[PDB]
Amino acid sequence: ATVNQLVRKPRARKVAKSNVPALEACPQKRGVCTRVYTTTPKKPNSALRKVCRVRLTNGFEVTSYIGGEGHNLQEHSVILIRGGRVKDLPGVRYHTVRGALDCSGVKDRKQARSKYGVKRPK
Amino acid sequence: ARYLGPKLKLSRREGTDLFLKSGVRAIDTKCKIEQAPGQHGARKPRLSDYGVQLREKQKVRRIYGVLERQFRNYYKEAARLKGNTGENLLALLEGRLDNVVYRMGFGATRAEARQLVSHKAIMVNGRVVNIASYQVSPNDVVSIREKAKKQSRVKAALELAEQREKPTWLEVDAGKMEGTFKRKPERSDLSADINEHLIVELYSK
Amino acid sequence: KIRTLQGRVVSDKMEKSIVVAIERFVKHPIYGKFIKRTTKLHVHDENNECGIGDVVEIRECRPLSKTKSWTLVRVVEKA
Amino acid sequence: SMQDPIADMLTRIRNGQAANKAAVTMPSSKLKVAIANVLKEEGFIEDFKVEGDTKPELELTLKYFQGKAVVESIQRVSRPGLRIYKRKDELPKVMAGLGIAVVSTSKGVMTDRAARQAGLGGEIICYVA
Amino acid sequence: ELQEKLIAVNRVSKTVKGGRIFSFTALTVVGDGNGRVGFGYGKAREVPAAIQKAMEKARRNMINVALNNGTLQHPVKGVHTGSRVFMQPASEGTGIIAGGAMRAVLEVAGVHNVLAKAYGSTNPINVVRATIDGLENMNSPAMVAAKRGKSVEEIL
Amino acid sequence: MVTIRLARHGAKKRPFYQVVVADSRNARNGRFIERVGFFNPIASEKEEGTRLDLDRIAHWVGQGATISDRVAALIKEVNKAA
RNA sequence: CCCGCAGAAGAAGCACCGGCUAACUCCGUGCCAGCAGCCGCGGUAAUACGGAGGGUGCAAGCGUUAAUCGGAAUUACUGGGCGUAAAGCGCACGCAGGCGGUUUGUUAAGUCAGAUGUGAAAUCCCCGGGCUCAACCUGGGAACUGCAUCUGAUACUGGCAAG
RNA sequence: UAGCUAGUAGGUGGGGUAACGGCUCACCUAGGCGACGAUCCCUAGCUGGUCUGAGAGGAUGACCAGCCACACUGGAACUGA
Ligand SMILES: [Mg+2]
Ligand SMILES: [Mg+2]
Ligand SMILES: [Mg+2]
Ligand SMILES: [Mg+2]
Ligand SMILES: [Mg+2]
Ligand SMILES: [Mg+2]
Ligand SMILES: [Mg+2]
Ligand SMILES: [Mg+2]
Ligand SMILES: [Mg+2]
Ligand SMILES: [Mg+2]
Ligand SMILES: [Mg+2]
Ligand SMILES: [Mg+2]
Ligand SMILES: [Mg+2]
Ligand SMILES: [Mg+2]
Ligand SMILES: [Mg+2]
Ligand SMILES: [Mg+2]
Ligand SMILES: [Mg+2]
Ligand SMILES: [Mg+2]
Ligand SMILES: [Mg+2]
Ligand SMILES: [Mg+2]
Ligand SMILES: [Mg+2]
Ligand SMILES: [Mg+2]
Ligand SMILES: [Mg+2]
Ligand SMILES: [Mg+2]
Ligand SMILES: [Mg+2]
Ligand SMILES: [Mg+2]
Ligand SMILES: [Mg+2]
Ligand SMILES: [Mg+2]
Repeated sequence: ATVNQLVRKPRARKVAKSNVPALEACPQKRGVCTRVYTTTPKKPNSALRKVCRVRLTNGFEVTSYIGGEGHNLQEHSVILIRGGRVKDLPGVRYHTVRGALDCSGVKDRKQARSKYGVKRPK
Repeated sequence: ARYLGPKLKLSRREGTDLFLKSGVRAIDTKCKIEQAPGQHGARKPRLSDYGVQLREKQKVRRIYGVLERQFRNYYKEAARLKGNTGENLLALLEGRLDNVVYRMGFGATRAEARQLVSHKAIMVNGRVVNIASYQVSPNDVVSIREKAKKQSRVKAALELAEQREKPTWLEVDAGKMEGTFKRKPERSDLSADINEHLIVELYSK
Repeated sequence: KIRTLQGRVVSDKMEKSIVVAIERFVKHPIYGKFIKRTTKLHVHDENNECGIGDVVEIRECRPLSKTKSWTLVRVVEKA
Repeated sequence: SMQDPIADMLTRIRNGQAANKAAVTMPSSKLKVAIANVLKEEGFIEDFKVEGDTKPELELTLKYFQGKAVVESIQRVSRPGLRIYKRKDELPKVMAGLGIAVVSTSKGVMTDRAARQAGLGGEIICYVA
Repeated sequence: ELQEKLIAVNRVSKTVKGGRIFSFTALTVVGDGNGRVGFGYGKAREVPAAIQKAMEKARRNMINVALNNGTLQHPVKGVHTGSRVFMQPASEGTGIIAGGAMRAVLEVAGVHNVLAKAYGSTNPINVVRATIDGLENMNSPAMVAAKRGKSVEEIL
Repeated sequence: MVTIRLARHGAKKRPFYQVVVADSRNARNGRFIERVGFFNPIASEKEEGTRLDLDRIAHWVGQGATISDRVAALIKEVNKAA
């Protein structure tokens, strides 16, 4: 606080870590589903939430939520993951992108289609 | 780049009359002006400060036919200019070429005026100007060219205008179909119901 | 009139040469406190006409060694 | 140790005003007397009186107007831990010109406005509101 | 002519053997638009009653403020429990650039051009407390002249 | 050597040349010693379009600066008009 | 760029609608399926999931992700604190360092004032001008808070000398 | 990361450079740097600027313009203004 103290050793800016460090400041990243399974939520919720452990192009092994009803995923399925946590599952920091490399869009969705990789019906 | 939808709908949502139709037939006869738009119109939740500001902004934007990016730009320019920001913004909106033609009276609606401008019917200082956002300057004569001078719509518009209240800041000749933009209008000359201050605050949060 | 600087002779062992601290009383960029900063300069002095602690005025010149590009002009306060 | 006499004097004045003391006394110095003169001229105190020869004591007679202190606030600024010098264009306006800032200039201790008129800056000793 | 507006209404509870007792608190602020402002804090079992109580309280114990041409007289700070507030006069036409509660009290007071910020806590009740204190603790050139025993021209 | 030449500035299809003295090696729009005018070949009527600072040019020529053909033409034009 | 031809003709989507946050209803499911930026929603009447209608906001775009500053006075120079919220070394001595009662003199390093040189052009801003308008281009200013040197003031701080 | 440095720091004289110079060499002196962070480690082209911000700041250095360095990796010189 004393100016002398500050002069000797000035004030350190608070280096804020990322909440998505596997992306490494990329907006998305490709990875291969090592394993796709369901898991139980955290305390005030009941579900079987779909999640996949993915080996990323840059080495990292993350786990990624898979939104939407039903999915065409299995082992050795190249997918793109994006930033975003599921508050709900402990330790899950990434969503898969529906409607990319090896993930289909959700069936019979008429709203938020852009979010679920679904093409416009006619 | 244009709103392509119901006009009385826009008016109903705002609450006020936005003048989107010619005014031959009264809007209360043309629509349920009392009832708000949609399945759930007959309900009035109490509007937050943000909400109220937004509604007024919508009103002015709908009245003139400006999309959001353009409106924001107008606001920025107004703020930059010296003097009062809201007053400046209103002046800019009035200055718009489509608005000027409407004031003069060659278009029944602002939509009509915009269409004419688009279709190259209007010359500013003897040069066919095509842009609706064209800022007219003080002492600028703006006239209908002869090919559009034969337009029955234009003549109809003139009659309607004669019915309407004439602006002090313009001078228009119906036979010549030419008007001189004498000066940018003052706020006292423009309508008092517009609360430009709300717009300024909203774009200053 | 020539540009010249004053400083205390911090050492005088190396022959024909002295080291001259030129304390400057600068202000700190952010905090605004005035801090004493120092600039040691290897100065050439022929005849070794100087003791330690002596205030001495020096001017800049063509480099005389790897590190030595200043020469003294007059010694003052030989104490 | 006493490390700032001007600061001490200002505090003394403030406490006197708080406690409604009529006068406040302290060891006199030339800078202190000058500051006092500025205050008197500007009208924040009624009077000062230096008294003694070997160790003289400055005694200021404080000013009250409606039961409350005239010197509403009075802070030292250029303190020993952090000296403040301003250029004539950077001279502060205290309370939008209502309060004064005693500034030590090349031509002696004077108020901020006077210094500005002259066209010179200096060490800003203190603000008074 | 005594324009008034309610800043915040908040429901608060006490617990009893039975269960919870809910009640509402209404913070209102009234002012004449010429300097006079007064805030009121009413409490009642239902909201309208609370608001009415607040209005009555506010209407009494208002306070006059030396306002200069629809703006502040000098930069003023204000403190209270946590809500520490800064507010600075600004040129005519800037409008009131001020937070929520703060905006209300200033607006009813009749200041049209200020730059405010609420530092510290922003608890409506405290911030209003701070703002009123700050506004009061602000003298005019007439007042300073009176205090120092000078003319206004000597002070400027 | 030092030369006096046009530097291209403006938009696509709307060139505006700044007349600059500069060491010939330097790139067209790069480093230049002094900017001693401008020339606007698309300038309309009731617009000047050209302005050559003649004293500076004279000084540079004296110092030993070669001149671009276009600049020479411009100088001739300025001289005639003026 | 202008002139002529025909004919509304070839040209509207995306997100959102529990609160923050502008915009609400019905059906389907029934702690499942799913949603989520935060707080949360869903266990048989779901304005929070999915569909529909209606509305709101943007619009040839609209959403999501990443990233930086802002809000964040949340590294507090301007502008924070330390009894109990995180925070006073267990207590002392003490070198470097930081600060230094009072008077006079001198110096002029800090400080202040003025001048000269420089601080490239572009950018930012102001008044103009040119592209039908805008973006964009562009004339002239202003600014470039700096740095260096010289000449002054002695208030204060520093040095030296005496008290 | 607390000690680092023997052409190392300075001198005299030769040699070398377009030019000053431990640039190089022979001898002499034992210096020189370092808590105002030397040395060692990690990271990084620099600036006008850009974004943000009331400001002070923070982040940043794509495009445009100035400077530096490199040209498969590592050395070397020749030619030549
Ligand atoms: Mg549960
Ligand atoms: Mg567009
Ligand atoms: Mg803002
Ligand atoms: Mg030609
Ligand atoms: Mg709402
Ligand atoms: Mg259902
Ligand atoms: Mg949703
Ligand atoms: Mg159910
Ligand atoms: Mg919701
Ligand atoms: Mg839904
Ligand atoms: Mg901050
Ligand atoms: Mg704190
Ligand atoms: Mg505890
Ligand atoms: Mg302890
Ligand atoms: Mg203790
Ligand atoms: Mg002293
Ligand atoms: Mg000392
Ligand atoms: Mg000096
Ligand atoms: Mg123009
Ligand atoms: Mg420049
Ligand atoms: Mg002294
Ligand atoms: Mg030699
Ligand atoms: Mg030789
Ligand atoms: Mg690198
Ligand atoms: Mg800020
Ligand atoms: Mg590149
Ligand atoms: Mg090579
Ligand atoms: Mg050769």
